[PDB]
Amino acid sequence: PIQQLPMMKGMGKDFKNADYIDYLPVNMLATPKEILNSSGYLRSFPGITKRYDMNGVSRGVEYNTAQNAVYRVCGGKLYKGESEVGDVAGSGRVSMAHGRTSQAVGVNGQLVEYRYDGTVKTVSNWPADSGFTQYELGSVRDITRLRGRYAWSKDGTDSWFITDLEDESHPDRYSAQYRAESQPDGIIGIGTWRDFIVCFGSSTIEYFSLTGATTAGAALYVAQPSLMVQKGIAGTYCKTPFADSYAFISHPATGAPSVYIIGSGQASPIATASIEKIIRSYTAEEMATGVMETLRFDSHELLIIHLPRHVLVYDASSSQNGPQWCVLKTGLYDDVYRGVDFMYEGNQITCGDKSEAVVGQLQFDISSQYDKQQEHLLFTPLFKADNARCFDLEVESSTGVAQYADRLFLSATTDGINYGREQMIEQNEPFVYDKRVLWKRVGRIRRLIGFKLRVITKSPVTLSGCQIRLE
Amino acid sequence: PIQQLPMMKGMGKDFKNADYIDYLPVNMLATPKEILNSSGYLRSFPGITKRYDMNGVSRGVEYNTAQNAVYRVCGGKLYKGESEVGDVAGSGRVSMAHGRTSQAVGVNGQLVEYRYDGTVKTVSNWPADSGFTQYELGSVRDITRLRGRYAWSKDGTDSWFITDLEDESHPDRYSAQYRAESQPDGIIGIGTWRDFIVCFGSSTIEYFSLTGATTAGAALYVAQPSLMVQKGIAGTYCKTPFADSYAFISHPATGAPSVYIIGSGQASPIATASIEKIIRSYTAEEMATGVMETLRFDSHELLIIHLPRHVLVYDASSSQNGPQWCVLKTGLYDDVYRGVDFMYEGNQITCGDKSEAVVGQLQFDISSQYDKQQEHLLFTPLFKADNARCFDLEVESSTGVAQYADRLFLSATTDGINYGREQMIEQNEPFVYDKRVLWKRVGRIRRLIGFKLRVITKSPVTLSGCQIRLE
Amino acid sequence: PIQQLPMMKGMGKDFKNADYIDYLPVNMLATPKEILNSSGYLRSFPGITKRYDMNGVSRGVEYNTAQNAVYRVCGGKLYKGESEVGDVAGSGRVSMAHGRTSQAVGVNGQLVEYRYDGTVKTVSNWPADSGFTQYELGSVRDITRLRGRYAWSKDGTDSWFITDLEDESHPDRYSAQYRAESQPDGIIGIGTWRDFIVCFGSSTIEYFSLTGATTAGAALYVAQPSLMVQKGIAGTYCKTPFADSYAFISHPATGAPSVYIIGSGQASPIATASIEKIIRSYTAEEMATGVMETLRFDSHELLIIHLPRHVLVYDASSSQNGPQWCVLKTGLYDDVYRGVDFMYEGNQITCGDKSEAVVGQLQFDISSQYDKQQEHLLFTPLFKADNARCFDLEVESSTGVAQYADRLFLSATTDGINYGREQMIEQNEPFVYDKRVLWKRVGRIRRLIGFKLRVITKSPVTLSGCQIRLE
Amino acid sequence: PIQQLPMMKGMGKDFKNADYIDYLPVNMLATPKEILNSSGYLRSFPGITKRYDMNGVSRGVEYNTAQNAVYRVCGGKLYKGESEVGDVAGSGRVSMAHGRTSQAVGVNGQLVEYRYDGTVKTVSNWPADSGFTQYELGSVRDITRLRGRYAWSKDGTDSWFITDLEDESHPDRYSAQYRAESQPDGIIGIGTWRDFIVCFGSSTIEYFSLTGATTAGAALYVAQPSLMVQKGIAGTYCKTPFADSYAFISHPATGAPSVYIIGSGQASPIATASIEKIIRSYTAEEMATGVMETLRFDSHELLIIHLPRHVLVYDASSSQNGPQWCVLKTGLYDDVYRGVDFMYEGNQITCGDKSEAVVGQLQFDISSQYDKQQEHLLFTPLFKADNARCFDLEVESSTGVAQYADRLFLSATTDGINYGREQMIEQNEPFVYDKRVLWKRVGRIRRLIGFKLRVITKSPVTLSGCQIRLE
Repeated sequence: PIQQLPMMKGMGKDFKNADYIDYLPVNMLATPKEILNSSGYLRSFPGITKRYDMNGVSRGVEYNTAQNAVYRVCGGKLYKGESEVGDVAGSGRVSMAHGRTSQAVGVNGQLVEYRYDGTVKTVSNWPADSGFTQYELGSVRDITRLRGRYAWSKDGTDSWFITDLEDESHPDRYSAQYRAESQPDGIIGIGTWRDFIVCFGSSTIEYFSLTGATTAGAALYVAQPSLMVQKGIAGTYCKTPFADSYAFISHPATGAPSVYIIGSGQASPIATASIEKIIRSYTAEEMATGVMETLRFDSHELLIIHLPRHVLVYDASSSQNGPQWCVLKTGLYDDVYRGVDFMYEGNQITCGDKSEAVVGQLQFDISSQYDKQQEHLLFTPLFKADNARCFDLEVESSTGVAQYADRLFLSATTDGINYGREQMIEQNEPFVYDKRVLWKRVGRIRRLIGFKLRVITKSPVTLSGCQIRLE
Repeated sequence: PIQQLPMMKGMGKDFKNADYIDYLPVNMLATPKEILNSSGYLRSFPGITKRYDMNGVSRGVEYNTAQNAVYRVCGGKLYKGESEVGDVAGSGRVSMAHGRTSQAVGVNGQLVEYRYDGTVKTVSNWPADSGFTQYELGSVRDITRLRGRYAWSKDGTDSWFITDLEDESHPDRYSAQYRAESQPDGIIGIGTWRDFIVCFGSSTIEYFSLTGATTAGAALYVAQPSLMVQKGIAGTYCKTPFADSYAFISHPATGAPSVYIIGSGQASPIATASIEKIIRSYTAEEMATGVMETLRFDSHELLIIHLPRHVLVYDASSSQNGPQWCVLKTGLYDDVYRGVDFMYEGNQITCGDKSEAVVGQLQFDISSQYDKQQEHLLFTPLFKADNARCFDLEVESSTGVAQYADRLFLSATTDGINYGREQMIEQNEPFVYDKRVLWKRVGRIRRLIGFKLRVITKSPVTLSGCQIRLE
Repeated sequence: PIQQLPMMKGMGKDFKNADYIDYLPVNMLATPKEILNSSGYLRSFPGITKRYDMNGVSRGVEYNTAQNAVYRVCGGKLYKGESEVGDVAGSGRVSMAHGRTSQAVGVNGQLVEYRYDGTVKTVSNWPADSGFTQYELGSVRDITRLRGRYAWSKDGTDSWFITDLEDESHPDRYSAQYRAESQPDGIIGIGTWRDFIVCFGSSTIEYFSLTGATTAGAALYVAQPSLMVQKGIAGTYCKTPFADSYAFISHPATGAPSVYIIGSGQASPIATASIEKIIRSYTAEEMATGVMETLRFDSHELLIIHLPRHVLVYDASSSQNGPQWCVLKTGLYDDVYRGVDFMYEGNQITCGDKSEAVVGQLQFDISSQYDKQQEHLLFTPLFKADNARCFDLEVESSTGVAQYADRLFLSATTDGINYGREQMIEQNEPFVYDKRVLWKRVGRIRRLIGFKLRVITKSPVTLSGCQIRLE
Repeated sequence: PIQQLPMMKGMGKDFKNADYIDYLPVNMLATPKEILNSSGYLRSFPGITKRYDMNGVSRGVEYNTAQNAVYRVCGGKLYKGESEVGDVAGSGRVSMAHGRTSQAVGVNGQLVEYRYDGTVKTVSNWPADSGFTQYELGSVRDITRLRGRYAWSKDGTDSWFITDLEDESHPDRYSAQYRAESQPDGIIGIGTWRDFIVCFGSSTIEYFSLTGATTAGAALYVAQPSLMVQKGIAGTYCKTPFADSYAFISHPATGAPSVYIIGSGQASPIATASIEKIIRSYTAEEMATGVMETLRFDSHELLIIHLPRHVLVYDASSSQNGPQWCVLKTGLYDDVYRGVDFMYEGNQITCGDKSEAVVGQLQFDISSQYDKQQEHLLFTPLFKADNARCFDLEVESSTGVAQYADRLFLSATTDGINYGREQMIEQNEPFVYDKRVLWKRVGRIRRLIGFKLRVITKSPVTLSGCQIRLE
């Protein structure tokens, strides 16, 4: 009796409250693909190699379509590709946008626009000598671009302003200010969906479209409430354009936070119970500091969430059985993944660094992050096999590329929390394309059994078809 | 052969009229998840531990997003989070709402607005010195906030008034009064769905939307009869926003009451026959005093209904086989649950109280309510097993987190009403994570059998995979 | 135990990064059709036979529906059918359009019209002697014709222009210039979908429809934000009208490139993981030069993509079990397919070339390309058949038509990368319609096996129903 | 083992290029009906009996609904029923339409209207004396009727004209000219769908609807952009209203030709690979002259296509397993079918002729065509049954009506191209209604086998339930 044991998502116990949680694979992505008796394998997340040296840590990224180039806010500078372009003050995540003639950064309550010629302007109210209207331009929270205009949200005042058409450095001459107003308050995030300006408050999401009215003083944008979503975002960067709408993290004004994808007037959950427990473990502070990103490679459509202790990745392409949430980490003791600000340009994916003044290029035939080996985990769900002796635990591993004959630590838990001794069995060998990763004699299963299957490598780990002989 | 006994929802006979009623789990919530040969388990409701001491029993709660904090009315005082920020009259349940400028409370037929600057105002007619209209303001029943306007309902006269845009303490200058008028009577409750003011009468629910009219005296709301729901609500607090619309308890004006949810112009019942009987056991009084509310955590989307003698919790996330109701109680003798007015703030769910001037914070590690142990029940449906001779009653109980090796009273019934002897079996023990809760020799089924499985603990109870060996 | 081995798509490993990839048939198209316990066969791509001598390598092709002919810009000359009708500058791929009065070619930023009466004009601004507007006509990127207007995109400036209705040599008198305006940049290509002008930038695709305005100065086209797709195309020639919309290769401005088909406001991916890896192997240069075409014959709806080192054909009529991709090549050492710019005229399909000044006509009873024998490759997915001996490896081939008894090399791999001994079996014989191609004794699968099944011929190859006896 | 062999569609090989092709039944229609263990039978196409003697071969047919009679243009005269009502000069197929006052024929580039009072008029420009508009009424290609107006096209110009409402012999006084205009060219055919004038060009099909405008000079018809099909037609007679939309043969401008049905802005292919190969067997000419028509009898929904060498019938009522194409022919040696221009009147279906100056009436109780015996084929798909030793080939035939005991040539192929020895089994008998057509001993299958089952009679042939015994 040969039984296949899935490894795309484990199952275990929480020793702090005795609940049943899922074990998420670490540094691995599930690729659904019929290889041999498997219908899907697991691939190690690609490794990072140093590419450029920047001024400091990474603070923002954006693919400027106008110049067809990637802009990075790394430290106290601003970069077009490799070359520095300007100086940016501040010490954290800064919003980014770009238009026909400039690249704008929202930072320090300011909208600072670096023009391609070399001059740096700042958004300010029109000079008083003009007869043009004046507004209380407070602190800039989030900026975005639509139809040749910069749209930015005032810090916690439910109001957003659009810049002038023929002067991006000043608001519109006559009508520039708009209110969401279908709510008590909140303007935490701003973005552009398709042709609507989307304003994510707390417990509300609003859509604004152009009126087309040309008379002076008339409002150009009109709120569309037929698209109103009754849920807000946790922080300014807890929003992202994922598939055809926005994936966001919900705000505690509407119950426990979760991860959602905007539909058509409604938001649908993406998080699982374990993911929601992970999110609830954070406070509203350090919940508001979370970041969200996307990648697209090898038909992998990944959405990443960075939180001060966990980097979670949700693969939209491998969730036919339910959401497939994996974890990313650096080192061997659950540190936070250093990669952040992933942008694909040319034919390479590049990322910033959370701790060092470098920029890496996410190479594929390795698994080490900046020449440092990493740790991969693959947990098997618990199952009841009372009084069953087990033998011949096999895993089909794609071998051949390795700088060393890397081993694997196999161990088995009998309660879901506590694991037994780790046996070392080789799973890769340099230029050996047939390896047969196998353990002959596993023990007897008293009540429960689950397997850990840990790997430490500098090389890619491809694993599929974990099978067991239960007799 | 082995047979798996469901525990989420049992069967029994009601001896008042010899009917077939349902037995609902007490203090247990059904969490649907494939653990091992189970596809779902049952977990104790999180315990309540003391957080704050207040002036009296809770009377109303809201999440002021303008001040991003939980506002609570305990006793005669008003609290913004923890600190007292006002005083409230009366002793019954009060309505709550909030806006940019103030936090409004509906109490004693008045709309009392506590402004954030420290001034307490009350909604009243404009002074006769104005050139503005005088409306016949009656007693305020329910209030809501929308688009920077407080909308309140006159007492039992079908009429509802909206406040003025720039003076919130007075009705609108020219058009502040509106009527349902597709009805003989009823303004029992008022709410805001998406941007529609929703007026719940008895035997009707009406939707009003902003007209956009600008001329003086023109109506600022128009009824949308395409969305009318032909069913009312029993009391003023017999409705809450559940999924994307409201869930309410229907009025005796449209047949026997039960729990409904607005669809799109229609209502779909949620209560099963047993919940319907429980509701029918109350008069129109003690039903108009019911208080509904919502809660959400770990994907659990609970709708909680407090009546004078019951607390019924409907889990929408685990209703794949039909509506899943459970009973919440305090003590060992079906005394009504003490927690009330749950709101999620920061990263914790805080709840008021019904009998003492305390506020608790819903700890998940424990199951005791203010250091008091609680009785948990789990009934198994009756089945016909003539001459079966059962053996090996097993339950997979998640153990490990406990303060004492708490036991479990297992008992069996043969007619569905009276239960036999209770045997104590250790269902848990501190710091052991492999227990095998099991009773070897169950009796012989003559005609019918059912099981009770009662637990009294200060620690969480997690039960799954109930099975028997029927031979 | 007779087992059937699918041929339409094999499986192997990429030894560079040790990841599982698909193996696609070389010069073989899968036709789904019930034949003999198979339901589908594999037929070689039609051969190319000399038709015409042209000026040089082909640069563009179109079907003049006005003249009911085929216009081919080969080398520096322009040919209507076989006879030269004009002279063309430049050396790269040129845009082509045609109308009731002329045939326009976009080349070197110019819109040169060759009219049917023997006159050559160039699109240019109106003479200043008139009062008609002078636009900033820059460099023409890509051109099209719709509703009696030549519309062309200005290179690198997000703007496009339409010619006048009464003189195709000049832009419109008053309203000739339009802008996408929903994007910081990108005007990579233009086209006509049904009656909309489609503008493909990077990260956006916009649709314009005629307003019907009559007065001067009013815009004659308005955008359609309802039909806009949030995805750009990589290159100017990376789009082709496939089924009822355009299939295109996306832009690095939206992540990794891949092949899409437009639906209604969204693009449905068509490439698989192996195709995406193949595309990513190129850079933005050598990606912006990929040329896409559409063929149609014998219920085959092919989409052909020419890249510097890959000619990938997607068969939309045989993609029931997932996308069906194959590869076309010339020679025996993975050189690129030489045919390009396929067009159906009369009852024959003609093709240009990439290396010689020739034009061929795609005969159906040969597989040779210009009297040169070609290499045809099939593949079988790896399967795990431990300790199993293979016998009677039989393949069904429709023989009879050949000028030689062509042989077939059969070989097997045990790891997916390195293939072993190649045995030659006579797979065809002239004027013999019953051959029974099979290999009696195959070896013993220790762990894995996969078969190569390579054919070199100057005659058509048909194969289906590969089966083994596994015992 | 008794195996049932389908007969409605065989399989074989094409010895020209060794490709698998369908074998379509000849002179046989597949009627889906549960007879007995068969669920469908095959009935010979009804024979033609002489009805009338006319001037020459038929050049047109129509059902004048105003006159309630069939108008046939045969030879050099126009016939109403069996009577002569005018002269038409020409040789090719003519277009026909009719109205309250006339029967119009498009012939020799002229719209000749034969009025029911006996006067022959011709559509031409208004006499110059009146102030009405003068148009460039060139040659006439396709004509039709709508709302009492004759609509015809101009040869190879994209323009088409409607006649005046009151004087049909002249175009409309003020607005009579319109253009398809959404295409470089193509006005190949005209027709009327429901209230829309349909213009089928090459590469586009356009729909025009009445505006109802009243002021002089205002356009009466406006294009409908939502109903446009991006597919052309090959010839002017390669279209016909089939069920509720148009059936047509595509043009070379949009790929290889195939048979399509108009949906809603899209065309759904109806031809198979074999039919498409047959279609490209012809040139652009010899396909421009194909004539499509429709037949409706016995719940049979036939779409008939006449070409120089084929007559293909697609039955839409018997296409539950894909398209059901069959072939009609005259004589015994693939001579093309002689019947043409079918029209049902009274209780009889009447057809003209392709070679003779006669008209027949499709008698159902015979299969002879003008008292000439006809040949019916019924091929069976190839199947592999290596070493089968088949016996007991039984065909269920409905006998009884015949003038002679017509026999049956049964033969078997072993390679799909070449058929072997033919045996004569007596298939019918006069007034014997219970026959059991059966052949006891059939051979031993080496690799492949298929059957021919050819019949030559003058009486109807009904064959169903072909079964064999394999052992």
